[PDB]
Amino acid sequence: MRHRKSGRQLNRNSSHRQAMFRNMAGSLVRHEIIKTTLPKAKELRRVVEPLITLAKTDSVANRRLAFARTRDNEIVAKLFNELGPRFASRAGGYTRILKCGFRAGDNAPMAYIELVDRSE
Amino acid sequence: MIQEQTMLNVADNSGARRVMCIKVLGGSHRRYAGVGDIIKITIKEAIPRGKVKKGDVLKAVVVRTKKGVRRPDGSVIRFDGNACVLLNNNSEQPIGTRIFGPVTRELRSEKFMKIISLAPEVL
Amino acid sequence: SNIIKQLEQEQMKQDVPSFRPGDTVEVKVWVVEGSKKRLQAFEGVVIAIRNRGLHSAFTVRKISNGEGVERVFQTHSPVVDSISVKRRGAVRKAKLYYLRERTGKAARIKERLN
Amino acid sequence: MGFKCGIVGLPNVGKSTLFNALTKAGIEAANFPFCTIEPNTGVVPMPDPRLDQLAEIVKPQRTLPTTMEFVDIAGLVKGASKGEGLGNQFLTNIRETEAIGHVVRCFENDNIIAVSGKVNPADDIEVINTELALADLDTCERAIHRVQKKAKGGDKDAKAELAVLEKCLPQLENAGMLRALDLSAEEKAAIRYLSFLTLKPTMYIANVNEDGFENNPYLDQVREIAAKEGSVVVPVCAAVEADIAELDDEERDEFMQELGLEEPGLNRVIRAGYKLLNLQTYFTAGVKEVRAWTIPVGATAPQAAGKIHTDFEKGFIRAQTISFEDFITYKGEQGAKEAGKMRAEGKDYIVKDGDVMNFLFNV
RNA sequence: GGACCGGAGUGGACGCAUCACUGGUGUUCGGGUUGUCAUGCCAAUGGCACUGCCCGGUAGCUAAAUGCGGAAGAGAUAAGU
RNA sequence: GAUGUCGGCUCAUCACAUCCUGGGGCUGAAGUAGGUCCCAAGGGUAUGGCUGUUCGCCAUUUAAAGUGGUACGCGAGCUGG
RNA sequence: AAUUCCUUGUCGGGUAAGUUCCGACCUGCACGAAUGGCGUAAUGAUGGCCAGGCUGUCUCCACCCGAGACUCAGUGAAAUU
RNA sequence: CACAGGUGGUCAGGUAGAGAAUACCAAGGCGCUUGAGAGAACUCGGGUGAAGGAACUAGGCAAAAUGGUGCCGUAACUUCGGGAGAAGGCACGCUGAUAUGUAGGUGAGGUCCCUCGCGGAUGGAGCUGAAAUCAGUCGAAGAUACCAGCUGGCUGCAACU
Ligand SMILES: [Mg+2]
Ligand SMILES: [Mg+2]
Ligand SMILES: [Mg+2]
Ligand SMILES: [Mg+2]
Ligand SMILES: [Mg+2]
Ligand SMILES: [Mg+2]
Ligand SMILES: [Mg+2]
Ligand SMILES: [Mg+2]
Ligand SMILES: [Mg+2]
Ligand SMILES: [Mg+2]
Ligand SMILES: [Mg+2]
Ligand SMILES: [Mg+2]
Ligand SMILES: [Mg+2]
Ligand SMILES: [Mg+2]
Ligand SMILES: [Mg+2]
Ligand SMILES: [Mg+2]
Ligand SMILES: [Mg+2]
Ligand SMILES: [Mg+2]
Ligand SMILES: [Mg+2]
Ligand SMILES: [Mg+2]
Ligand SMILES: [Mg+2]
Ligand SMILES: [Mg+2]
Ligand SMILES: [Mg+2]
Ligand SMILES: [Mg+2]
Ligand SMILES: [Mg+2]
Repeated sequence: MRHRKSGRQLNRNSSHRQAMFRNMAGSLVRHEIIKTTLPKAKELRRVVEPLITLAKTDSVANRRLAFARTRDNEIVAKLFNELGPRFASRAGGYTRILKCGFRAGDNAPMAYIELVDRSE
Repeated sequence: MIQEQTMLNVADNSGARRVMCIKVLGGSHRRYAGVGDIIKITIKEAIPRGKVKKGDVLKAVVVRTKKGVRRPDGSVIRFDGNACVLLNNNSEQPIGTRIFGPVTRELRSEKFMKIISLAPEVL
Repeated sequence: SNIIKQLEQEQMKQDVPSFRPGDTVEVKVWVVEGSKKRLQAFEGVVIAIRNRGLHSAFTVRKISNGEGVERVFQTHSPVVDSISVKRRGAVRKAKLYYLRERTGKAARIKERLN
Repeated sequence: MGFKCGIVGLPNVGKSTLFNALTKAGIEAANFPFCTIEPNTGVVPMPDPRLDQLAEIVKPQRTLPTTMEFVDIAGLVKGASKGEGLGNQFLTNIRETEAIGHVVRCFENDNIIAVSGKVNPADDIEVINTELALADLDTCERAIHRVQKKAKGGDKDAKAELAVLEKCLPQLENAGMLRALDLSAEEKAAIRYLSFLTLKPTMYIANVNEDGFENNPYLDQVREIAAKEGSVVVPVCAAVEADIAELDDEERDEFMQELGLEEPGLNRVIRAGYKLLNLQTYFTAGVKEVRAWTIPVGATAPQAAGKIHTDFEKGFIRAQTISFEDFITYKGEQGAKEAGKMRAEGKDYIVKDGDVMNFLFNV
């Protein structure tokens, strides 16, 4: 049973999941749109969006938390100097999942996940 | 939650130091004895000059457990260590004359008035 | 939930003093001996607190007559008549289960003067 | 050297009158050497009717009963453990002896004023024991501090003492009375040298009215307490004891037969003190003198020989042991001897209650 | 010594449910800590070392936890009356 | 031209020649407790020490620790003493 | 007894209970002196037995983490008949 | 078989460490030629576990546990070596002081000699550097991870390796 449980295992042990979503969050931040698998994008919401929320307030401690979560200072810089201000008035929902079909090599269900304001 | 093979410290001055539960009395396939429950014991450790002797087989009433007792409000009273008071096989009455350490209210019944009266502290 | 919040709140005790783990507290509990209610004081160190509104509990550990005794009190139970902090202890830890292993001198804790 | 049970309590418990009824019935120093009776050291005769029986059977010229000393400890004040002079006098007074008798009032009197206003022995005992436990915890803290430095030097004896002391310390920090603990004989030995006031065997002298020897909720509370810590009780009346010690044999019997008492209550008090310290009595029976002597239960034959003369102890050869009842049945030392009811006991013997012997020594 | 019949309680074993309590778990939460590498360095953090080792612990799941059950009745009978 | 053995475990299922509980007749049945036989298969019907053991002896329970069939039930379920 | 059928020999120890174990006895079915007898410190992934500690070995299993099992896409068997 | 196996030699960085162990790293090299989901039973490989603690079982099988260094201490028995790491007990981190870095190791200048050299004395600058004691200090826990004896008693057999 998994009554009420949250978080997809995604067929990885925990530290692999954490590493992967750290990397994927960094990819999404720096490119603002990434193709990945739909389950992976749905879990990536739960990591990226809190990073953006955290970056809506620019303190040293918050940059330290962001750096702990992202381990990339370019990602932290873009989170606090661009993304935080770009989403200052948006109450959550900073990403958008766009299903984009099926990956050829394994028929995997694929989606684009982007920052909501990627147009501007 | 005393079962067979469970070693109990002794809470009276009968002369037993460590007893072992060899039967949980009062029921077929009965698994556990809590406080207020009679068990059959063998005395595994006794003081050299005591009213009981090593290897004696007799009864005891469990007075303290590490599970402890629940109370009607939902509270629990846990003890460190499991302890029992030795009892005569036939008369069911305590063998010592002193009770050492707290006992609980669950032990308060017609059968164990002596243990209640002798205890330093009834919880 | 809102319903259960209401039912639990209508019932939560209002006078519960502030206390932290490590505090020596004296809990007065009601004992119904036959017909008459007396108060029995249980004085010991708070080694654990559960904060759950109406289901809030706390564990008090003391050495009675040679044996460690822990009482998990249900904070809002009406059998707990009163709680009074006798000594504020200085522990930097929420659950003092390591005290179950401590004896005597190493079981006492720094008095908290903060 | 004897056996002592200091008489203690709160103010106004009836202890000075108890010691006064003791000394009025007791024997002055003119009848027993080695005993300089202090006004707080009152030696009294021990009642052994077996002594009267033997003195009837053998008819000695003189008669000497064993006599036991009481030390009346007076003066206690709240906060007696915080270093104050009268409390420290209380401490040094009680520490010297080994047996302790607490005095309880179990009577309601409009002309006698209580200690907290409501007459309740539970309050009395808890206040006195909180005092003694504060003093005792002071002592045990000092000892545990003095020891743990040594026990950190790897000493085994210091570690056993440390274990006993740390199992006794939370007892005293909670005002608990340390005789209620289940301390083993080895542990009792380990901490006998700290001379704790809270393990010394304590009796309960219950000054009660004449018409209340039974059905007394205060006496009932004392009974439940004396069970809860395994203590003994002697419910008595100070007024009745003063009447007992202040009359002749004829008038004492008259006052006993009017009140239904069969022996003075002081007999029962000193007998409680007798059995409190593991005491027992043997006798010397002869035409010249029959004397009672008292030894601890467990005592050796060599120490029994020593209790008269050191040379008796050191040069012992054999003791010829006959019981009091064996003296009784066969009408004298010769009569019980002719049945062979002497027994030859050596330096490994333990003397029991009632035995009469004639020691043999060579020094 | 000591009952039928009838009545009341309270258990054992078993079963069902549940998670309010008491707890287990809780590698998705917080903390402590050893070695080491790294983030320029300090500070702070992260990786790895079985979740590095541990201490606690939310939800969930759950038993040792705590609720409930076996029935009473009614037909038709057995042996029997 | 192969139907794997004892015992244990796991899971059973039926019979009734019934161990307990239920009903009854007789009694050398006062009561209590039995003996015996009849009815009755709904449910229930030990844990340990020794020993590979089933069995048995033993210890201590239990209302009771039933007796058989089921390839002396059950190794394409486990074990392998 | 690595030997003893009877046999779980008898007695004792140890256990509440010991067909094993240890000690003794000797009624050696069927020991016995280099196809050596008897001892023997040390030694042994050697046989047996007991105890402390330790524990999911068990009471009596619960939860969790991962690999599979399951679904989807690709590939693609086998014994047997 | 593009197979978890087998295959001799040479090289041997850092931090910690006794170490070629072990942990994490360097140079270097790889992520193992199906992926994607899900998060049933059951299986396999692990982690934790109330109370109990061998009751399991043929059998403690497995697991759990012990586990380092120093000091103290160490029984029967013995072939006098052993047994023995018997058993058992204590301490252990960090910081400061002793001592702006000690004991010790190394030893440059400079001074004197010289059978003028890759010399000998002297001298200690610099470098390196335990161990200990005292005091303080954090933590539940200081051999903190990895690593790393379970111990004792009786007995058969075989001396041993
Ligand atoms: Mg997969
Ligand atoms: Mg039939
Ligand atoms: Mg078969
Ligand atoms: Mg089979
Ligand atoms: Mg089959
Ligand atoms: Mg075999
Ligand atoms: Mg033999
Ligand atoms: Mg065994
Ligand atoms: Mg035998
Ligand atoms: Mg031969
Ligand atoms: Mg020959
Ligand atoms: Mg030959
Ligand atoms: Mg070999
Ligand atoms: Mg399949
Ligand atoms: Mg497929
Ligand atoms: Mg390949
Ligand atoms: Mg290969
Ligand atoms: Mg390596
Ligand atoms: Mg467990
Ligand atoms: Mg536990
Ligand atoms: Mg077994
Ligand atoms: Mg078994
Ligand atoms: Mg093993
Ligand atoms: Mg043999
Ligand atoms: Mg060999």
